[PDB]
Amino acid sequence: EDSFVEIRM
Amino acid sequence: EDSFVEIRMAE
Amino acid sequence: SEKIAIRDFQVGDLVLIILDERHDNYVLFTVSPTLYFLHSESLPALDLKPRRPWVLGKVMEKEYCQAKKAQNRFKVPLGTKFYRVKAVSWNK
Amino acid sequence: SEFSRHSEKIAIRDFQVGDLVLIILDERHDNYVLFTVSPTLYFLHSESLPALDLKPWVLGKVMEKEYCQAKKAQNRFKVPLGTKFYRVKAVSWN
Ligand SMILES: [Cl-]
Ligand SMILES: [Cl-]
Ligand SMILES: [Cl-]
Ligand SMILES: [Cl-]
Repeated sequence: EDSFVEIRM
Repeated sequence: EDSFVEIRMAE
Repeated sequence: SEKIAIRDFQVGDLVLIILDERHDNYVLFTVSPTLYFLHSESLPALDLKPRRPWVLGKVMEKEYCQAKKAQNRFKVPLGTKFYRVKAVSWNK
Repeated sequence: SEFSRHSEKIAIRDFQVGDLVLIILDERHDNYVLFTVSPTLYFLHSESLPALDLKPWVLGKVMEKEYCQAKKAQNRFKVPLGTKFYRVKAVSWN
């Protein structure tokens, strides 16, 4: 949503 | 005891 | 017969999903220090949103995330790297 | 640095010696049991409690199992008469 993001494995 | 007893699959 | 995975989770694993009061979220039971949060979308089909303390599930997808604000819905520290998984019902 | 590893998995039915198991308190039967998806009850032998420090839930390893049958409606396991069940000895898994 806004307080966290997807990152690269 | 005799509350419960050992059993096994028959062979 | 299937067995419950306890770490290094992948899609298709049978997993144990437990309520984590500290983090106000359902998580995957695990022996690793790494957190696997159950995606919000998964809760209704799992009968975990009207709570029930546990349920068996099967991982259907898995996402690597990082908390960018100190306040977040996962109650984890700023910068924490964690996984979010979607799971569905499993039965024998 | 990246590394690969084997991981044990928790058995949930048809338990065997050496299985990794989840040991939980069954309030309904006043006993610790193995977490299972199947109808058969696997009760933790009372001898196993002190070394698990149960003398909530524990990971354990099955060491012995015994198939049993209740011969009295009133028993320590709170199972109906004629119920067939297992007693398991297990040690902790840390
Ligand atoms: Cl903040
Ligand atoms: Cl950050
Ligand atoms: Cl392991
Ligand atoms: Cl006993």
